[PDB]
Amino acid sequence: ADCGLRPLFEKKSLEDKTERELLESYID
Amino acid sequence: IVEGSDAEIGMSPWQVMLFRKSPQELLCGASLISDRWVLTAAHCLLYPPWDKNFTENDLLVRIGKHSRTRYERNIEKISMLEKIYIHPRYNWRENLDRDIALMKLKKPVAFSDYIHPVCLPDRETAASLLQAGYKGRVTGWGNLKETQPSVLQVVNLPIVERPVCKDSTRIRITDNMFCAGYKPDEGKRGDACEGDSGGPFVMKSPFNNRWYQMGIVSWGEGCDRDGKYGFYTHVFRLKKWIQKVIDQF
DNA sequence: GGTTGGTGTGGTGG
Ligand SMILES: *C[C@@](*)(O)[C@H](CCCNC(N)=[NH2+])NC(=O)[C@@H]1CCCN1C(=O)[C@H](N)Cc1ccccc1
Ligand SMILES: *[C@@H]1O[C@H](CO)[C@@H](O)[C@H](O)[C@H]1NC(C)=O
Ligand SMILES: [K+]
Ligand code: NA
Repeated sequence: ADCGLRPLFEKKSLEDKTERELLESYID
Repeated sequence: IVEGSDAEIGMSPWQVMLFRKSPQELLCGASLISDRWVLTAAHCLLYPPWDKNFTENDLLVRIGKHSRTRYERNIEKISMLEKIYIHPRYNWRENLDRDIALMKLKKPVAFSDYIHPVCLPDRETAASLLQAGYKGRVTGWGNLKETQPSVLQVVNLPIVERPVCKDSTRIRITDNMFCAGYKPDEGKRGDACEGDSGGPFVMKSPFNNRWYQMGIVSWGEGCDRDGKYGFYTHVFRLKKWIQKVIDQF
């Protein structure tokens, strides 16, 4: 149901330290 | 994990540790896909060339962990296995084709800030995200170099196009595998390594903010070598088998 | 404490 959403990150509107690298690979 | 860094607390709450009962040691990674089901690499359970052949009673899974070695009291959950399910067409003789296995826990695990299932991808999500040059993320407690960490490691790596994967190895690649890693002069490095098998290769969807497990750490030749790439079991391509086992058993 | 208790150094490090 709520797979894939992390309590300490997504659920708290917080980014982990390297996830932006992932999202950049999609858009530079 | 080679050239990664220490995972943050709760960064990978679907990361599972496959732990041998006797001797007491880490065997592999694995991932939490529901409160009762854990996905791993078949080779972590069955690999006759190394005289490896584990039963449900040889193993525990350790869920919620950060430290490699220390018992994280009131944080981790240690679960016994009810049953193990290895893909019937797992090809250990040739090339580890369909390097995939499901493990059914005896009791369901309670989710927590440290324990939370990852999504499995559907056709739409796999088409969209599983593309050369997009990056995913791999996690584990495996070796830091070709031969290790005190805590769970993470590294982010780009998916590599099938031709380059195929040309980088004499092992026969199949559509149930992808490879990932930087090209030799691409500016970064990194890889999974021994001990990271069964750990998840995940990608974050920029459209619904969820993490999807696209791959399972499966195999390589050495670790972090120039011109070589990590290989991963292609979860989406084996998803029908996953669904059949979970629906039946 | 901590990513967590407590006749609290082990049970699993310090
Ligand atoms: C079981 C896993 O920990 C491990 C993951 C290694 C990942 N390596 C890199 N560089 N990302 N897998 C293995 O060790 C598998 C199991 C059997 C042998 N093996 C290998 O990766 C061999 N090095 C290569 C290989 C031999 C036979 C069939 C396929 C691959
Ligand atoms: C693995 O071990 C089981 C017993 O636990 C045995 O039935 C079988 O011979 C083994 N399988 C292989 C492929 O070696
Ligand atoms: K303590
Ligand atoms: Na490489």
